[PDB]
Amino acid sequence: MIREERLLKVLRAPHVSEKASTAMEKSNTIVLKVAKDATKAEIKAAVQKLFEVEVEVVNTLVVKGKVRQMTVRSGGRVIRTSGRRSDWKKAYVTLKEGQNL
Amino acid sequence: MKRTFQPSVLKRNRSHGFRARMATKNGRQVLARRRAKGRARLTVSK
Amino acid sequence: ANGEDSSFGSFTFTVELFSTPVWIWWWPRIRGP
RNA sequence: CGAAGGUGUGCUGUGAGGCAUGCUGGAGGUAUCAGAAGUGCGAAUGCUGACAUAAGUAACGAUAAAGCGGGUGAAAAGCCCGCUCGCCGGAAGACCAAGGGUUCCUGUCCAACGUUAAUCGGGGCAGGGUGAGUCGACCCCUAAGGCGAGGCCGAAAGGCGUAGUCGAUGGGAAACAGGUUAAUAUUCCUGUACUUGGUGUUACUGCGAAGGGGGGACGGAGAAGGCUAUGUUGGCCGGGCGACGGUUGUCCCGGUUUAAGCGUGUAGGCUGGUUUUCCAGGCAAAUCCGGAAAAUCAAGGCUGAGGCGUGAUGACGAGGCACUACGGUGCUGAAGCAACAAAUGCCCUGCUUCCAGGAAAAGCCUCUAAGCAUCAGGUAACAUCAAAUCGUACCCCAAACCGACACAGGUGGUCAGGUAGAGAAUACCAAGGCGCUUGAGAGAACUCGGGUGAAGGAACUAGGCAAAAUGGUGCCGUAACUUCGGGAGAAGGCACGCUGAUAUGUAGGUGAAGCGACUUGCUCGUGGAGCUGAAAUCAGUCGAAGAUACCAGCUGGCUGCAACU
RNA sequence: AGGACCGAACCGACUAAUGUUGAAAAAUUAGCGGAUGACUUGUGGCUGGGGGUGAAAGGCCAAUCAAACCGGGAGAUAGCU
RNA sequence: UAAGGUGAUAUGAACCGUUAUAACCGGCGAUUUCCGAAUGGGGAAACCCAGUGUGUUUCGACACACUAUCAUUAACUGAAU
Repeated sequence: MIREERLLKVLRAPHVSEKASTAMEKSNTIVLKVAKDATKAEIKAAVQKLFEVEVEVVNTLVVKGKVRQMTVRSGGRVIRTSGRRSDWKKAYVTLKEGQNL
Repeated sequence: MKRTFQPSVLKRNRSHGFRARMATKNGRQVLARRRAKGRARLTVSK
Repeated sequence: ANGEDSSFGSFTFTVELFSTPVWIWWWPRIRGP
């Protein structure tokens, strides 16, 4: 069985978008950001425990980060820097009949 | 016309990859030289 | 109201220059053989 | 209260040079006499940076093509909307693999990038977007090959290789149809399914291998036959009655779709079946495989498209009825059949034939050994749970890949609609997608790509180079020579359109009802409705011309060389 | 039946023209040859430099080949410019 | 050692501290993902797949430890014989 500390780790944030809002209002589906190494069983247990709702099924995907470019000044001189935003995991959690936040 | 570079990731890794460099002592010497130079990318492995 | 971008993530344009030697045929050019 | 450096002026020495001070500059510089040198530049097709010239010249990258109206805007040939025009259509459409890596969708901006402008963009910035038990990877299995405990070799490094372990481009389980987003869908939703495994309950029970045997499991070519995808026409349903003569009809336009699964098991293909006894074989043993006898029935079994039923009183559906921000959203919804023609797709890993004689291993089925014995295990039914992880956006014959470029090049797989046509050639079209990111004029020489030419017709030229010409199908006819196959489409001729009749559509193809049988339905025989449909002959008829376009052999004679592909 | 015939895909490359600071560091256009085979093609693998591979041309071995490329001996040597 | 701090970018925000347990500096500890000799097997570095124990369990499962090769030594057992 999954320990409670793991469950308190795996849930990162609710994900806000019009796709997420439409999913909630159509299919009773909750979209979250989760830890990149969280399995579907872990997400199911975490939602069922920390949110006190009953979960039907979890769908997950990994989002690759984009390249972001911005400048940093280093000793009276602006230099252009480039780097990639970190990947993250998105969970589509379908609720049986409960209401969430 | 067909040009010389005809990419293929599998062939690239099997020829010049990290595990291919580590398999022989000459390839291990290639890696040591690149570490001594301070190369940001040791191999084609990505 | 619109604001100012002030980014120009393509402002610095790196410029180079390189060429290639060209084969020429000289055989009828010849005043000899 | 103005150093070095920069820039002028004056003076001065034979010269390298020196001194003074106006401006600029804003903090360093150094008499003299010695000392040390990275100590002096015009050249080295010297090296680096900057800037000229040609010159506002060549060019702006396929000759598929554009014209107007409206919109937005500072500004419109290029953006958006509309109407026309043109181009591709076995591709210039659609879907992928490889490769790429956010290029995808929305909002904003126009510096730079875009061979012009740009309000636009594969550009900048911000936000969003990739949902799987069944698709793919991972995973089980192995090929070529790689690595390789021990091992065998080798001055060292190391080489080869056994047990083994990796390695797909190959073999191993299972999902379809509708709907939906600005951007994902066999992944979400709706409906209807399926597979494998674990664990329990019940019932019946011999189970049990790194071992044996089956199976998986395999070439080329050719020829049917049976089908389907798909198409055409008719019927049906809905709509229409014509900007110019006619159009209530052998009239016009559109639609007539529906899957996995489950049930049935037929066109076809293969094979005799079932018992009993025995054993020098399958490294051991076996009830399995192989072999040998005997009896008795060949009337059994495997395999297999398609059709049919159900799935489905559901979904979809022309079009209407509404709202609207005129984007688009919402509601309802007719008919939804038949005949003919059909593949290169399926039956087919089949069948026939040939020689060059056509992977492996696992999953799977089966047999026992050691072993386990009222256990454990196996079989079936039911219940329940589990099917993780990674990929999924977008381009993908290309402006996202390989070519330094938004480059006339290269790049494997799949799908393939109509009319002509042998055809995947070719012409014109559909669905779909585009007009190729500089335009506007002019209408010189010359260059490029083409059209046509009096008379002549190879006189051209190294040479008929290039061009012109020939070109289809059927029939008649066809020499030398020959290795007897050839030569040969030798050469050379003739007939080709349309209309009517034979025959209101023929020969042929398909084939319904009706009827007869049977072993009684996915049956057989007969019958001929309906549909489709060449070719020929006779008669007529128009044009200069009937293989009318595109498409599509020039022919003959004598010789050298090499047999030939 | 066929290293059979005509001819698309596909694989080549005989002739001409254009192009030659190209649309292209070998192409385009019009013709041309093979097109069931000694064929062609995807994906992997193996052979390494006096070595490989070669239906043989000193062909090809990353736009490089009578001895690849990279680094080193190395500031080789240069009675020559 | 301290009246200032929360590294640069850095402004800001929300805060910490002012004799002494804010920050900073030094000694000693703790934690120390994954890859890499990489060592449980494999592999195209940063990934895929396990076996055996111990413990836990809400029966879904979960946590931890160990498991490379070679050399030497020891114990056990043990072919042709």
